[PDB]
Amino acid sequence: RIQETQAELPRGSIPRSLEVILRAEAVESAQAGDKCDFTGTLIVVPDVSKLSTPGARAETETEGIRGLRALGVRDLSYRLVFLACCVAPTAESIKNQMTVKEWEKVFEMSQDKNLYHNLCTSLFPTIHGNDEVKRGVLLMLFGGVPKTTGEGTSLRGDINVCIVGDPSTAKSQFLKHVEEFSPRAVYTSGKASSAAGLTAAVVRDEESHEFVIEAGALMLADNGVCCIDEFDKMDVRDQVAIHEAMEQQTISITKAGVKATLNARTSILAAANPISGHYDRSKSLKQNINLSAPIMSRFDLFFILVDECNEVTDYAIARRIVDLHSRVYSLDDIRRYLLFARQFKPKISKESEDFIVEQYKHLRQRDGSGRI
Amino acid sequence: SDQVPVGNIPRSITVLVEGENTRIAQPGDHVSVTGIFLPILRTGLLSETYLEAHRIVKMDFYEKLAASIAPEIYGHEDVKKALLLLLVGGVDQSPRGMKIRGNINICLMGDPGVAKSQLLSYIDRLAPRSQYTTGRGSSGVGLTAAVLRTLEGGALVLADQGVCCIDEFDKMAEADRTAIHEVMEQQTISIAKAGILTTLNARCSILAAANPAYGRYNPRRSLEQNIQLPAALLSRFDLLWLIQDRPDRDNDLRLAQHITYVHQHDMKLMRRYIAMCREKQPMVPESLADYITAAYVEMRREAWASTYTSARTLLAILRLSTALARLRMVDVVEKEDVNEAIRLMEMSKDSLL
Amino acid sequence: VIRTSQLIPEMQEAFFQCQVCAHTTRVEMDRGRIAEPSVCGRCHTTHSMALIHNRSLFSDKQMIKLQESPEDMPAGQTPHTVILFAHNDLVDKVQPGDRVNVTGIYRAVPIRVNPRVSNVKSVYKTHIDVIHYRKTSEKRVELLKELSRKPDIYERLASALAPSIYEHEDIKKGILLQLFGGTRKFRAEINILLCGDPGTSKSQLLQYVYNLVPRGQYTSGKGSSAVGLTAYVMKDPETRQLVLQTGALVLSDNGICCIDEFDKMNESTRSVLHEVMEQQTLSIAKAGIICQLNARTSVLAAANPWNPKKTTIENIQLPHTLLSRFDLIFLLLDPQDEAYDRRLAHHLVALYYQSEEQAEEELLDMAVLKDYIAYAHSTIMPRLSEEASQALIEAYVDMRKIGSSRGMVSAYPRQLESLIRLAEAHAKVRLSNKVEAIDVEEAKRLHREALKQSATDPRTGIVDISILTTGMSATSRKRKEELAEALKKLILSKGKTPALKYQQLFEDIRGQSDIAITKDMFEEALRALADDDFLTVTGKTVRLL
DNA sequence: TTAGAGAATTGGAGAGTGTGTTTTTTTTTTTT
DNA sequence: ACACACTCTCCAATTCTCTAA
Ligand SMILES: [Zn+2]
Repeated sequence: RIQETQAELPRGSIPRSLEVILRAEAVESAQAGDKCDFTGTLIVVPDVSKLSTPGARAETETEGIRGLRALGVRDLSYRLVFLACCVAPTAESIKNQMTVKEWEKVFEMSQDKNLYHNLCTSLFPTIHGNDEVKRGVLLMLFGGVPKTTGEGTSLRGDINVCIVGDPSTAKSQFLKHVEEFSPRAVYTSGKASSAAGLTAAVVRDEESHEFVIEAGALMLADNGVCCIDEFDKMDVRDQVAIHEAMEQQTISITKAGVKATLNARTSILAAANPISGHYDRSKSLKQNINLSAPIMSRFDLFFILVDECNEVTDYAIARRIVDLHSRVYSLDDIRRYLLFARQFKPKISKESEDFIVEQYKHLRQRDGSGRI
Repeated sequence: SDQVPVGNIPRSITVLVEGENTRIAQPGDHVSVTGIFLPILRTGLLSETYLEAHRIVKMDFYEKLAASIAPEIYGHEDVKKALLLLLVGGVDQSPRGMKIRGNINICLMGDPGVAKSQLLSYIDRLAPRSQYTTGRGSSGVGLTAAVLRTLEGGALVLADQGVCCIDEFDKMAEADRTAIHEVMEQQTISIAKAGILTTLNARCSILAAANPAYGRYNPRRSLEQNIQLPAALLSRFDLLWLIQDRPDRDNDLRLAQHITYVHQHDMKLMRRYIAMCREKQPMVPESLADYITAAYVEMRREAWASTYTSARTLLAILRLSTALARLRMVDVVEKEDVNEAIRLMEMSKDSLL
Repeated sequence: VIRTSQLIPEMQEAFFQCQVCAHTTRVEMDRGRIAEPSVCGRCHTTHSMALIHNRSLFSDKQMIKLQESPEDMPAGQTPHTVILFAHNDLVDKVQPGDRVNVTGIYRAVPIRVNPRVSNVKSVYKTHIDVIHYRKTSEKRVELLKELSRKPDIYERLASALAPSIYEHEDIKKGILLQLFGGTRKFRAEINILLCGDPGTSKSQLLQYVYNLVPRGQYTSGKGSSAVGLTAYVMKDPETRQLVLQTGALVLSDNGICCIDEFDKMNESTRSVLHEVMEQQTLSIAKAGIICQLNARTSVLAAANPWNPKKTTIENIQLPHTLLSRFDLIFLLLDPQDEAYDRRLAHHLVALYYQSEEQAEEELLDMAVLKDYIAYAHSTIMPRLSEEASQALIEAYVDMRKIGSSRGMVSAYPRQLESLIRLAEAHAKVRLSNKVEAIDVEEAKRLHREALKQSATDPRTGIVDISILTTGMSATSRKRKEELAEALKKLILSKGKTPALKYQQLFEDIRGQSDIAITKDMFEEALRALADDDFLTVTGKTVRLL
């Protein structure tokens, strides 16, 4: 069943709808919510319930036609249907899509010097300062290899990143910018716009007064990136559910009529406000923010953003803004290169183990001397 | 209903009207029918019946008229005049769509058990076209129309070219408040038969009766704190009156003597007077407009110095003065009409204290 | 009109083909009866001819339902209805709710007792067979060019709005600038908020401007409203199939949406409104439907609590997350001025004698203003100048400097966007393809006036930006902090005890304070000290950490 | 050569038979 | 009580054959 698209509906009118019929190789190529162009013919279909045949009988403010032998003393009526012969939207895949130009570009990128900074500049050209944040958020896109232990338990792949800052400054820009760049990503907030919110919920379906699930933001963001704004202010119901979703990458439900396990495999980038709006530069992050220790311990990286009214900096920011309004690598190069890079699965070397265990031991004894 | 034997449900009969007998009967009307009683043709031995109809048969002046309203009730002299002008009405000005409506609307705030029920029922009985309802949302049909298995009913609908009275207004729900709000603005309503957006006339004036949230009215608190309807719709009424009363030996003895006497042992002229006098639509000259301007700005100066005054106040003054001009057999408003309206709206505050 | 059916196809000429030998024949048909062949004339085999549905010839029909209009009814009765059939050319010319005059043939038909049986009832059904129905430029460009070249055109166009309102000129200018808007990354359109007492003329003003723009919409934040702000899915009353109902915000895309009783909308409505105003799109995921919709709409809202001791956001219900999105905010209340009342009453008296001698002139100016706006919107794109760039940078620097005396922030990029949008709109009002210092100085004037009225702390007479970014004066913040420190000192002075009674602490504080501290203030201080890991509140007992 | 009467085969006009056919109480989740 | 599907019968139309006009 299809409906008039938002562009066609004449003002004040109710939408019209039509029944479309698909056959053979075209079947199950369109899902509810999709917008597509169909090619075919308009046809007329009779009321089959009032015809009679040697094989099967008839079943039984307008009138139909009369006077056919097969119709007896009943009357026959028609309706309109559209028979569509075609429908279209309105590892090997990389080898198929990349021409020699794309291969040369990813090779040049692989051989590039200070590629890290070049990609930071290319992906975040509008941003000023704050290189550490740019390096951190850039690494999140490359993820980490997931592993399954022999007894069947599994080890987490995605990293999670958190940014805290004053409402006047940069933290919102990163979220909306990476969301505009990235494929298959979701933007939302702790003050969510639906009954489901950040994780699945149960609703009663009035077609049977039967209980069914409804997806939250972290279910839809499966196999993608999730951006959450104003994370310091969030519902308790979701906050408990997030404990499992952050590490186990799954959601579990057990209520009347519904019992299920749902996937939530996602990289989260969270943005939050400190208490009293401006960050107290004299105090730790843990004193400044609203989050509890169990949630806070989940993230792999943390960053702080806070303003001060330096005249030259303000003047430079203003000139940048007005100049932008007055007007190395493209985003598609970054996309193609990122999809190329994510096929590698590097191992750790034997010698790297000694450095890793040493650094962790150094960190642990430092913590013990003045938790990790 | 009075013919039904004790503890029973009333019955009904189908009547078929044909030929020159059509269009006589109406819904809700008393009738006497002559006919033949017959069984219905099939297309068991038990069969339905109906009545085949052969004939259907249906079953000065200002002070005098003011004193004629509710003479059973002592005092309340100017309240009776306010109700008189509620029945007479003002004028719909209709200047090219910049509408000012003529219907008066008022509300009475009563202490527990006070005499307002007698006055209310007197106006209900007196008025040539009117209806009554109560805000508790009883098991019957509501303020608006309803559906059964065609559309029917509704107190707001059944009073149309007349006045409708609401009792215990303070117990209304949000549905009731929104319905009253819509009637006050558009004087029409909507009820969905089967999802279709049907709409229906409700042209009548409204009279409201309300009681404080707890006990007697408290003069140390505002009327909004006492009665607790929202101020937006509560301030629509042209006049507000607090009906407060308390014991006294002689007045209680007089009342008791009257009640025990009653237990132991011309409306046609009034209707004709309001019929002939309401033909008038008196205008105002520019001199009266200037006079009203001066009076209104002085009144608002005192109002803020002593606020409640707004454009609604000016339109109320216009309505009551034009209504009095209609009560006279005169083609225009005059100074005395404005002065009468001014003292009536002014003195109404005294009832709250 | 009440309801209109889907389009119905109707037979005209049947096409018959022989199964045995493929011979074909056509049958012109007789008042609904088809003369089916008994035998194929070519091959002489009986009962071998078949009707080919999609080779037959068809026509269009539609069924329309109509009701008597409310004016001509008997008092207190419900209305009557009739059914109309319209063929060929006329088959789609009316929609529900509007009103028509119709001419037709009054037909009558018998009806069958059941679909199988051939008996008919003795009382017929009637309908109307429709025949006709009726519903009840270089010169303009040159006039617009001359009018735009006239001086004080900005004031004149603003003055043309809402003639019933005699004094609120700068508010009219703001509304005019919203109607003109910026031009196309960043949100180019403008959002405005009106605040103050109920019963003021703001709702009339919304209804006035709603009637000026083609893509306009109007609704209320109350649940009783006629159309919702939220999109949803429901069953069609006719077919009982699902239909997707988009909300007013989506329908008003590239248009103006007027919202009334904005202050008392619920939290879910606030959330979806926040999403729409930030992202300019709306997201849906229900009943198998998953999609994203364009919802780039201009919001104009009217809100309510007056109390001069507190700023607007301190009086009304809504959060700073939403209030900080409007480009300008205005407050409407009575001035307690004798001359203002005299002029208002005089204007009202003039309106009482309102007459065609000036109503026609106002109507003509309204039509010309619609043409002016449509022309300007159709072609004009203001672009930056060096003078405007310097003035805008200086305005941002002024706002940063205003905070420097207090050692604090008092400007951020969103304020500069509001100035740019207002300057572009003012440039477009002048029909200028350049935004220039003329626009920026007026934008600064409007922004400064709006800041003065919206963001002044009445406790000091000074604009406090933290009101607009946190919901309270800095006075409240200082008082809360001082209360928390006093509470901490009181607990420490009794620190030999591990648990202190809630009521005793309230009485101690209230016995030592000059302010009459409330239960909410005391509990907010306790919550602050709990977030600081100094104490835990266990019911009626406060315990130390 | 053209046409009518007596005998044989076959189509279908017609009859008979069998069968079908809004309005109330209680639970569960999440909104308040 | 009022419609399909099926089965079955008897009456007389169409052609063969022999004969007269
Ligand atoms: Zn054939």
